[PDB]
Amino acid sequence: KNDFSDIELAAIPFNTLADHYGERLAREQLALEHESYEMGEARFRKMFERQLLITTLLPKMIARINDWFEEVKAKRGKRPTAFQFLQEIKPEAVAYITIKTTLACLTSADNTTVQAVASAIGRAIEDEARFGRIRDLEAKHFKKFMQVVEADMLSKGLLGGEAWSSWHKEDSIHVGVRCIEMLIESTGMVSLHRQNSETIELAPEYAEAIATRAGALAGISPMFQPCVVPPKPWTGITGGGYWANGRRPLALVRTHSKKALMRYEDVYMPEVYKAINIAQNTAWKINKKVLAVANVITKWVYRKDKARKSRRISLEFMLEQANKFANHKAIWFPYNMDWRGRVYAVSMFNPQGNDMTKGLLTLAKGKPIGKEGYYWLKIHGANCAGVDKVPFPERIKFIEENHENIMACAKSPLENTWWAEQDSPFCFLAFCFEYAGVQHHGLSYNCSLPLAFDGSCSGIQHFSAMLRDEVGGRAVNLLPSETVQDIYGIVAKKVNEILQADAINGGTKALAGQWLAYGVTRSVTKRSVMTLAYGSKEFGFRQQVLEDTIQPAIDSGKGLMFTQPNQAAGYMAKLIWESVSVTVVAAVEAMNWLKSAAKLLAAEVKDKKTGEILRKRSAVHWVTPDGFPVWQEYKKPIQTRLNLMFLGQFRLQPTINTNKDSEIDAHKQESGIAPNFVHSQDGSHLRKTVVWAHEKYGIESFALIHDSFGTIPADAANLFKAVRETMVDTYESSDVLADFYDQFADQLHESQLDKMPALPAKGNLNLRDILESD
Amino acid sequence: RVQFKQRESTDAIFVHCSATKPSQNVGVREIRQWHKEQGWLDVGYHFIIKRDGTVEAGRDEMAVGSHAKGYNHNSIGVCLVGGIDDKGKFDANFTPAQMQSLRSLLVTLLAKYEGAVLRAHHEVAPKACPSFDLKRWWEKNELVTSDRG
Ligand SMILES: [Hg+2]
Ligand SMILES: [Hg+2]
Ligand SMILES: [Hg+2]
Ligand SMILES: [Hg+2]
Ligand SMILES: [Hg+2]
Repeated sequence: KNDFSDIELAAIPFNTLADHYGERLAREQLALEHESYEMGEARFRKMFERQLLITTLLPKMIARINDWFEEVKAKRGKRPTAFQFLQEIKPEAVAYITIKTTLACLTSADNTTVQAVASAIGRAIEDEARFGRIRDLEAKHFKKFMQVVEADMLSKGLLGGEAWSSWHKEDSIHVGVRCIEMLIESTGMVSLHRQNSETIELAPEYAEAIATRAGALAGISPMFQPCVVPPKPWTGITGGGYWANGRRPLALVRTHSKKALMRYEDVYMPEVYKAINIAQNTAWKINKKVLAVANVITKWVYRKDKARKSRRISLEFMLEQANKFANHKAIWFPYNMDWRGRVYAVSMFNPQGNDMTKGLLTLAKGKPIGKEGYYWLKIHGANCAGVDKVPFPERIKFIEENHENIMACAKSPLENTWWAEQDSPFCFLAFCFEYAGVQHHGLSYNCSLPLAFDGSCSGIQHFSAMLRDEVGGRAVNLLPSETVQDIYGIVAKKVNEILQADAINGGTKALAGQWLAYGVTRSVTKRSVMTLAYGSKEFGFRQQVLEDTIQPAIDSGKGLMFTQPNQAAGYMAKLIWESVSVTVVAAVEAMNWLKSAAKLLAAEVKDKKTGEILRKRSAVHWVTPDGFPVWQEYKKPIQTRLNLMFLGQFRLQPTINTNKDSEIDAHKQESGIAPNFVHSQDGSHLRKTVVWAHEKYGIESFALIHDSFGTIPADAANLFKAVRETMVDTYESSDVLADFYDQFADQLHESQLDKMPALPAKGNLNLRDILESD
Repeated sequence: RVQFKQRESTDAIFVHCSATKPSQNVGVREIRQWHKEQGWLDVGYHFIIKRDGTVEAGRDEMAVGSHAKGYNHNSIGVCLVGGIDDKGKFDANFTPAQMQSLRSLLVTLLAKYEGAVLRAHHEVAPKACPSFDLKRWWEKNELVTSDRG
């Protein structure tokens, strides 16, 4: 935890990347990594001169930062709260880290408050601050498909340090606010809106700039970028993925404080690092033909005008990146985790974004598709159009039935625009290309487009396995052998069937008219049937139904039949719930079981006996099968507003999010256990499956998009077997719900609280091995 | 169910002591609650001895614990239920049935870890755990209140 000098440190990373991938690249990686803090005089001069957005804001900014630097210094009696903070930081960085962060933050069509924007920039200046030297030196080391993963060979000076910032939140805010100010004065780039909040507006000048014209964001890249050499295998809890020792380490888990992050340190769990790391080695590359289109096409109310002004800066940020590595034979993405398990990819540009990003990317290493591949490629592209409800056989057809249309898209802009009319334009266009190339090189070509597949629901799946009910395990379409049919639709018939059945022919339980006059489709009994977690019992169906189908029909005058509102919704709920409580029995059973352990786990001792009988409202924790520990502890915030009138005029008095001295929030704590647990599962299934599909069937490239994963068509078929066999292996090797029982029981009061709910009874499911095609 | 790394070696065996009174028949369950509140995935001790005589097993014998700091990476910690007077300070009020338990456990551990040394937290800490002179109790079955030994 310092053992070697500020030089050996600035050595190892480079000297390992050199000995490893090769010397030209060892310098391309770090060079690139340092782009987060400072651009460079090199990259800048060959850019400025060569062209005798971004050579404008940078020059003017370094200025103000220098004028002001000594303006204060007039050696008069008052020093501002950000001066020693900014001072030993080279403004070269300051002005950059400020232009670089402020644009990144305007990406968020969600929050863009002086407080957010300011604190964002704040955190950075500090990273630089604390790593500005190891960096500056490491640079000097010089002038401004290999599988490089190793499992021990990392020099012991590459082992991640402190991921968390030390500065006080307030302070971080002042530093950021001054940079934000100096930004507005030297370059009228942004401006405050609704002054008394939103720093997100970009003057009408730079606005049109970024959107309108030819690629301005040239030298302004995201704080986090893709690698050009294999990431670094994780071990320990900080410093992974990236190499540069002259920077701020990443954290295994994205936590809400260094304290939370620190409780993983002593934890032993191999499969988690295996998983994360396997997922990290996957090689990628830009799909240039799709890029070629996107390059041109992208140039051709009040509440939805905000997203338009922000989805633009994000479009540009990610078309500047795709082009940037358009030629690299390959690229990598370091990965991270949630406090609940999920694996997220660190860089802004990644295979987990809108479909344009999804399309602009593709696996950089392929196998011969052959018969099967080419099949699943078809099934894939169907889902890509929208034909994903109907069954597979008639799913294939849609494609041959449109053969010459996909091909026609061999001149994408010339009046093909058909692809653009699909559910996901680029996530499809790419498909045609792939399709075409198969139809030109044959079933012999090493195709590599990642094929992803999503399931009707996962959770109603694991519970069916866990409990061992058929009827539902078979309803989902994935547990046992059957003919793929949607559950959402299944729950529909049962709703209607019941309506007519005994509502009409059996207060106002005669609503089987209001609905039957409007129509009950599978498009109304599905939003809730997938909300078996946060959205819960019939009560949760009411507000969703009432919020999704009824009210929005009255708005356009299509619900005249619904004289009485709420009561209509409430009626359907009873129907959705009774239909679910029969279709997928164990899922509902398993969810009450937890909704029940939830009351106990987060309660406060109920003895009023007054003696050695107390149990603080505290945290609740649990461990997934691969060993990953989940700690849930929702704290009520403790805060005190600030006061800032610094821009000459405009008084601002925002609320400092929190100060870290909190007391539990028993509400959330209880209502967050069931859902956070299920998400927790998805995480632990994925990880397990990825490890298993890399050993059992040796697959190398993995694509993970919002909990859907795929490989190259060649391998597509084996993932499935991998999935199917992991489920089986899990619920056969032990009784996980029995284990979770003990796990929770262990966190209660002697016996007082040992009023635990009985584990649901298991059903009869064909020999788990029945779960797989066999 | 959560697993912790393994100590690359066991060189000491510490005896600490809750600050509970003779009326509290607490155990691992209760001691773990404290700790969860102290912010930990599991109890920081390996064994704990109830006023009863019962030796309840805590973290896995061979696992980095959270008991004696700057020492957790290489030693076994044993918490003795009891060690605080009915409203006051340290008082070696451990049960004789609870001392025999500690006796046999200790011989076992010291035999199974050749070289391992028997210690006390108030021997490396400004605190009063286990609250009694150990070396006297060990070498002589004499149990005396103290903060030395
Ligand atoms: Hg931000
Ligand atoms: Hg797609
Ligand atoms: Hg291909
Ligand atoms: Hg779902
Ligand atoms: Hg003690």
